[PDB]
Amino acid sequence: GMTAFSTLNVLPPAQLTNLNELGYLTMTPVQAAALPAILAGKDVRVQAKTGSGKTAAFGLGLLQQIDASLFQTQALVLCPTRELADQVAGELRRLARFLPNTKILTLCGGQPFGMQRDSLQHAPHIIVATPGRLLDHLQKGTVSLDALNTLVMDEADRMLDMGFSDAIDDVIRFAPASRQTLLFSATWPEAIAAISGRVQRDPLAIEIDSTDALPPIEQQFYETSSKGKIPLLQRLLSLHQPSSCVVFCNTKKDCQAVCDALNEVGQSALSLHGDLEQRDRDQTLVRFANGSARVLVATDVAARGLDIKSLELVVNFELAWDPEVHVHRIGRTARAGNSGLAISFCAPEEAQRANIISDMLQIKLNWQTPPANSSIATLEAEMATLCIDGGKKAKMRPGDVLGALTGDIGLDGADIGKIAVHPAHVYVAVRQAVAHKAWKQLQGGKIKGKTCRVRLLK
Amino acid sequence: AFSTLNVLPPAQLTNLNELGYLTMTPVQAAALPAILAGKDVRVQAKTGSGKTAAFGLGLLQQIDASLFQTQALVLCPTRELADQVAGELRRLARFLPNTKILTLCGGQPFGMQRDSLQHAPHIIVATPGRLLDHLQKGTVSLDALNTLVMDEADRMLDMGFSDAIDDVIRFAPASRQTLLFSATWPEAIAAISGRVQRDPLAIEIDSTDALPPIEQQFYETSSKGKIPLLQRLLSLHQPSSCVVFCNTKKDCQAVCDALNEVGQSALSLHGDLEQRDRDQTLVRFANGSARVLVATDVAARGLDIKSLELVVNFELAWDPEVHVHRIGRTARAGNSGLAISFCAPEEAQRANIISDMLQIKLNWQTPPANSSIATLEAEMATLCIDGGKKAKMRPGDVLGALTGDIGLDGADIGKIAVHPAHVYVAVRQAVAHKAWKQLQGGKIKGKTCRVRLLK
RNA sequence: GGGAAGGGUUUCGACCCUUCCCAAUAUGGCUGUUCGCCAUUU
RNA sequence: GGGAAGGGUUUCGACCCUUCCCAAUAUGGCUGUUCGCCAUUU
Ligand SMILES: Nc1ncnc2c1ncn2[C@@H]1O[C@H](COP(=O)(O)OP(=O)(O)O)[C@@H](O)[C@H]1O
Ligand SMILES: Nc1ncnc2c1ncn2[C@@H]1O[C@H](COP(=O)(O)OP(=O)(O)O)[C@@H](O)[C@H]1O
Ligand code: BEF
Ligand code: BEF
Ligand SMILES: [Mg+2]
Ligand SMILES: [Mg+2]
Repeated sequence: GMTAFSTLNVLPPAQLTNLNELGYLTMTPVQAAALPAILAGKDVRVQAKTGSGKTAAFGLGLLQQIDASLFQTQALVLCPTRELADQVAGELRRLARFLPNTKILTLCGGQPFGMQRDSLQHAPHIIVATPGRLLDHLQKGTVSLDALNTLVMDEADRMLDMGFSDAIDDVIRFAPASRQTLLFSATWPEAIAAISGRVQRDPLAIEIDSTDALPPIEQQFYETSSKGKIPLLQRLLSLHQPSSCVVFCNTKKDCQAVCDALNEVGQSALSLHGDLEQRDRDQTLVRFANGSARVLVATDVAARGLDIKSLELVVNFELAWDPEVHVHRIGRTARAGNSGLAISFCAPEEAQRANIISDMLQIKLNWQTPPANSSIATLEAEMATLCIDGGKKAKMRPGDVLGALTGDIGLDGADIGKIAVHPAHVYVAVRQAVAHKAWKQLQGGKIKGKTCRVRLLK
Repeated sequence: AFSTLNVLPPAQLTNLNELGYLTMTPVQAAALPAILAGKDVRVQAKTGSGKTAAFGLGLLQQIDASLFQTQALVLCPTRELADQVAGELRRLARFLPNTKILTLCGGQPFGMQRDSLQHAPHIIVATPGRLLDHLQKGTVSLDALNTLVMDEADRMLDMGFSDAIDDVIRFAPASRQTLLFSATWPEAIAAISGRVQRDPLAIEIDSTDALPPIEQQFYETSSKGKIPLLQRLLSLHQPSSCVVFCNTKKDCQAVCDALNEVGQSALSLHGDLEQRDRDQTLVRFANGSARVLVATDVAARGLDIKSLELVVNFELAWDPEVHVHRIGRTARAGNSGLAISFCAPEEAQRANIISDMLQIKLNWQTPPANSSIATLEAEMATLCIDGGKKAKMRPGDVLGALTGDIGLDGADIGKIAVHPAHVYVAVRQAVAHKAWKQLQGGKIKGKTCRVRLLK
């Protein structure tokens, strides 16, 4: 049943070694079924489950035709959100370790335009982007989509909907028709699939898992009202006591209100919506990833594509407008063979929305009884996050950040979480008790023989 | 008088009085009204009669100090002439605050040009080589060009610069004003001149043989005896400023080496030296750090050296226009000058072509039966202080630093020239090393600067 | 560029504009006895 | 790019290229116990 990456017999041995080191020991169904047709040059439209590895699936076929000696853009990837753009760019950077000096650049809003322009002079090999800033660079004349080879659209059903299709049509004009086009998504409405064929030539359709074929996700539904949702959420949080929970809302107002309620209650919760600053969005995502926050209250911005390692619980505070969005947001848990729980709240006005979800997945809604009134148990964050002014621009790697952590300041390697290396900064998770001591001792410390400013993400 | 035509702003009229431009020269008074009216002009005038200011004054009335896009372009045959014209234009544009005038020419690194070119300058003085490179790489956008000036157009329009000038015009919009200035105009080039102009008005102030008060003497000598004759004549005239022109670069360097071997303090300017060396040599010779400057035809056009005493045609130029240009380096701005020319038996042809062009009988001189060879010591040396415009070095800064803080008074300090990356200052030879070694501290505008004796 | 402060669009994304504050060996302008003063930009 | 040493074109200009230093949160690539390796460009 298993299929190794060498069965494609077209990847270089360096790429096989890289995949073996990165932990890609066996191909997932999407990769095994789509890669040979992709790297043969076919325009492809691929559907797969949530968390089955479509990102690396198109990234391998993207990298296979990248001339590193050219130093010109020959691969473009389009994402619907900025955080997913960063994540896809990072996964592609890790995959592109068999090609030295492979410059991949991220173009999305929030970031400074001048820095992107100054970095865009040394033309990058691959560009992961959102249509907004990419359309700006194409109009001002900084991105050259001329020697372009592959154009990938991740979560393509969202990129071709009524909202993004106009910006996408504006973008594809700067791209040549003599290109390969890959359209990857987890859900494909037939009304969207019919229109999809306007950016591909004789596309190969690859539906791998059926519409109701989902990863191991147990679902529970609680019947409640609009006012009773917040106390019910607090009760369910104090009942299960999870470590990784994402609460999805339908508006930014509801999102921020639920976050404030869970915080005043005493349960560790951060907020991720489109009204905060992009710095706040990036740092909130980082903090929630490294366990500096128990709950992440987020709108549909964090519903597609995001890969939060070992997410335990998803809570539909309000059912999404479309059932595809429901599938995407419950797919945040049970990623890469894992399992998970997705509990959805249902007010009287949304009982119909839960029925299309029932008919689309062929599942019987496991309506659960709400818990009894109890005093709420607080959910504390296991650790905190330190932000160090450094990043890739300052040539800082996880090895030296960990070295400075267990070197002169004298801490323990077991009290250190994930070290994320961002372009301008580097974030490091440190257990709650040791966090403040580490921050105080690092302000007067030296990393790579240089004193660096550090801030405890309070 | 500059009170006429009622086009110049009141600030510029007061500015001209500050810079010493009291009266209008013939070329200026006859050309400016047609220039700042929008007409394309082709002007011929005396060497050293003010053509630079003539085209620069019209090249500043039609500039928008608010629009930070390019608006003018001047083309020169050499890099030093480009620097000179840029400095002249900056000195004129003191009435328009925050007026950026850039210099695009070879020898300079591409990086400073690329970085300073993102903030588009109002005027660009350039050589066709680097300007074309910037136009191809897409760093200069001539779409908003109002006026295009070509100084010494007969050299810019000959067969050597024909393809380059055409490729540069290719990037320029046709709807533009065009000014073509020169001292000499060969009729064959004047016929073709109309290809970059719209119904051009020809303004020939001075005739082709109407020269400034330059006295010319011709000496009969063999090829071997040229260098001894030069060493004897330099000792005999004992000049303060002398420029010796040669026909090849190796002849130039050899003549310079011989003049140094007889201890007559000569510097060299030719196309095989580093551009840093060329610029520093021109600076040193200008401020009086050398008595003799041996140069090829690179220094034959445009260069304005204040009160040049003597010109020496070691070899007669291949073309008569080049001869007129290289002898016009003396007797500028109403002064007089002397131009001695050696004529070997192999050069009698060109001496007649010259005599036909100027319509004068050649004064063939007889040297003394024998004269010794005296030395020629330079009156002062030059110090190069790092900084320039990066540190926003001002002449007042260098002057106030050299006085008191080191010891020497203002009488021992010569010409101060502020360049982009450095600043050069002339100091008497006696107080030269004392100044250098007391300047090693670094009391130069609160920032210690590396100073060096150019030697 | 880095901090603040707002609007516009807005189911959600992706976006579109406004004001101060400092940083800049980011660029330029200023009288020939210096250590400074103004204008654009990142 | 800051310093150098040259070659080619070579009537003269305007130009083209190479070798050694040096150093750049200039543009990126590289090992979860830090003070580094190398690919461009300036
Ligand atoms: N072949 C594989 N073996 C093991 N892990 C994989 C493999 N492919 C992908 N992964 C990991 O599983 C997760 C899949 O994330 P993702 O690619 O976004 O799934 P999808 O794109 O389908 O939503 C990532 O953490 C990825 O690194
Ligand atoms: N109206 C004027 N009055 C006095 N001096 C002038 C005037 N115009 C120009 N000059 C000076 O006389 C010299 C002429 O330089 P230049 O204009 O290049 O002569 P030309 O262009 O004819 O070869 C320069 O030093 C210039 O500053
Ligand atoms: F389908 Be996964 F969320 F990229
Ligand atoms: F035309 Be002049 F000699 F600069
Ligand atoms: Mg994905
Ligand atoms: Mg002139």
